[PDB]
Amino acid sequence: QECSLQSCTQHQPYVVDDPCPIHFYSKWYIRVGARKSAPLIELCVDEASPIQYIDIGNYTVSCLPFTINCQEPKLGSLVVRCSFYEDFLEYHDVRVVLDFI
Amino acid sequence: QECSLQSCTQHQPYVVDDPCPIHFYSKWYIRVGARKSAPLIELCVDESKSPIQYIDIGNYTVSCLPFTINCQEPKLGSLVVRCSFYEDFLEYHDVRVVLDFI
Ligand code: NA
Repeated sequence: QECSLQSCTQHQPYVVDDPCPIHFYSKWYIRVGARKSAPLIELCVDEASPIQYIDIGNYTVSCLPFTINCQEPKLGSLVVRCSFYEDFLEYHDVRVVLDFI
Repeated sequence: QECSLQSCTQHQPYVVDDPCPIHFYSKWYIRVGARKSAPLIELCVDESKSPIQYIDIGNYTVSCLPFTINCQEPKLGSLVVRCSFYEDFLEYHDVRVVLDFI
């Protein structure tokens, strides 16, 4: 149950500081409604993992590095999943929250 | 200790776990728009005349003893607790409280 508080300028691009340990693999998600029993929507799916989610709005500026238009997401919470192994069977989640300058 | 992630059932009262260290005094605030340069609105202070005044239409603050909220993110801004060792709150650190919903 870790939290990552970061600061950026509202409505401007912000390269999100990845709070996963170094050399961990990370996947970025929206947790719908910030409800833990709700779906985790994966962001920045290149193709195909199985479902690609595209955003109507401008939340995502870039997927490399993961860069957002500095704002709190309304659909749910911004969560990063950290895993040492590529299969992601053992992992930990960190929620990312913004203070605005 | 800058962020405190907590879990509750949405739209039901939640006694907020105070994340200040033990023996510290705590005051609860909304930071308007979560903007560091914006006003801090103190909760559980309800004493008057002023051109801008803040009301709680949805009973976001359920109780001030213990500090208990309607389990929700306040739209006006972020929930912040100011922790101070001294009663004068001259030396302090703020902790933002964030909710995951059950
Ligand atoms: Na929320």
